[PDB]
Amino acid sequence: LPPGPLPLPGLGNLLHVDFQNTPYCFDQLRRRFGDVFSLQLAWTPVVVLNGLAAVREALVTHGEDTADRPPVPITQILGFGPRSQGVFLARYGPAWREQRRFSVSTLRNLKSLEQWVTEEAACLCAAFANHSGRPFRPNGLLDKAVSNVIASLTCGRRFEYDDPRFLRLLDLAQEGLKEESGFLREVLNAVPVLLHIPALAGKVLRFQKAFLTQLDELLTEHRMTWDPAQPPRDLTEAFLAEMEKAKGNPESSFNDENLRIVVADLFSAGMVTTSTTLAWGLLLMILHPDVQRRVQQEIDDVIGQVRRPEMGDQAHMPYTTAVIHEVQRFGDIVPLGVTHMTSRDIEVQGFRIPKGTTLITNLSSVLKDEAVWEKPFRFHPEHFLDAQGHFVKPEAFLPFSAGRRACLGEPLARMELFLFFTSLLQHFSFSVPTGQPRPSHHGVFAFLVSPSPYELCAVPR
Ligand code: HEM
Ligand SMILES: CSc1ccc2c(c1)N(CC[C@H]1CCCCN1C)c1ccccc1S2
Ligand code: NA
Repeated sequence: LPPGPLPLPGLGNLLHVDFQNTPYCFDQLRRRFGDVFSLQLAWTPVVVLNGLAAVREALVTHGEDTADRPPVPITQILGFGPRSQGVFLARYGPAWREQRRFSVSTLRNLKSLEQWVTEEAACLCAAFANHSGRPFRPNGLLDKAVSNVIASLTCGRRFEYDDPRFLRLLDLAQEGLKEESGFLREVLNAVPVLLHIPALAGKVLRFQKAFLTQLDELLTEHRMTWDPAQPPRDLTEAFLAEMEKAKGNPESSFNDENLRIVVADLFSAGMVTTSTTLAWGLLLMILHPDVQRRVQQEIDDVIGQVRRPEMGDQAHMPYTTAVIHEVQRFGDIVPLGVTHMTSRDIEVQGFRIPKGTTLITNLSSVLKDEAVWEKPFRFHPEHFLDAQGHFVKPEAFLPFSAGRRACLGEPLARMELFLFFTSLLQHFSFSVPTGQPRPSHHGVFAFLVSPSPYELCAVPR
């Protein structure tokens, strides 16, 4: 029932959409066909969901029937199997629930973690300071800091900012991540041209393949040293202990094939999502020093200029919390979220969506819904503050989406964000370089929006 552009025969309408700037075209279609609209990519049926109401209805109200994930043809090059699907793209079932339940459970046992982020935050602060006067791109440093946190939890160790193996991981990660979006990936899935045609099959997802084999290196290295008599200190070990405990049946999702994919899912996700947000954070603090100052004093009032920040401070810091949430909302890191699929027929905003329809939850249309925020497209921290200035998180705040598939990294993310953000502003003040012009608000698109290239200088307080 949703209204869609007519699909030209053969390729469908995958021409009509620009996959190197997707969020734009989905907005340009939302203005003719309205809030809910549907497009055909070749055989595949799709129904883009825009605005809070339409999203919440599918993911929460009809959540039990939209938790599944649509199949990806091009995954074959990675070598995915029903046996090993990881978490991120695994189909709604026991294999997914096992790894999902294992993931969040294992992170919790691994206060202790709280201290570890601040430790890493130091090494970051230092790296920052070591360029006191000169302008520099903080994107790369943040990437390293955040990556060491998720590395600890999963690989048991942290890496030096100079380590070649480490920097190669980071690079492949960001490049692999771009691969997720584009023209070639979408059209490959649709038609069997990918198969038995090495020329394209090789080029697409290439970096991710290079990324995984650099992970397998780290894993086999890590596996070789795993001593069973020692309780797990990292997820890899914890997983290995499960592979031992569950050697009984080959049906279990705990296997060598899954280990690399699961660890990849968590390791990669922690690496870029938080780090990009922190890049947006610093940016919005140099283009809005007025907001930067207010936070900076609040820090001094509660935390102080001398002791490292602790999660227990967030409670007593309404502005810093509202800014961060605003940074995420405005940042709009993951515009179209992650593709969903209907397990059965459902109804959204009147229209009726048939089973097997790929769903695209446009979180941007929610994070910036006109009927919710007072100043949607402007950086307005007061979107999370009431009359007496107490923090309040609105429903429409869904940077982590919602439903059974909602981000299982939110707790970690929340922890990482607040601790890194405050630790930075506490010991530093960030301004645009004197000579340099105003850096753009707008963000480049590579599946996830990132702050357009910019520089800043960091000076102690
Ligand atoms: C600012 C930080 C982050 C943002 C904005 C974010 C956002 C998202 C979004 C939009 C989804 C899709 C939800 C859906 O399918 O409806 C998702 C899923 C997921 N995220 Fe994140 N995430 C962040 C951090 C993390 C971290 C730190 C981890 C792991 C350490 C992580 C791991 C995952 C996993 C495994 C899934 C898939 C879960 C499933 O499919 O059941 N994320 N996240
Ligand atoms: C919120 S959607 C999101 C957010 C951050 C990342 C990614 C997706 N992925 C996908 C995970 C991928 C990892 C390999 C095994 C199969 N799985 C699905 C990614 C892909 C490639 C490089 C970096 C990353 S980090
Ligand atoms: Na993929």
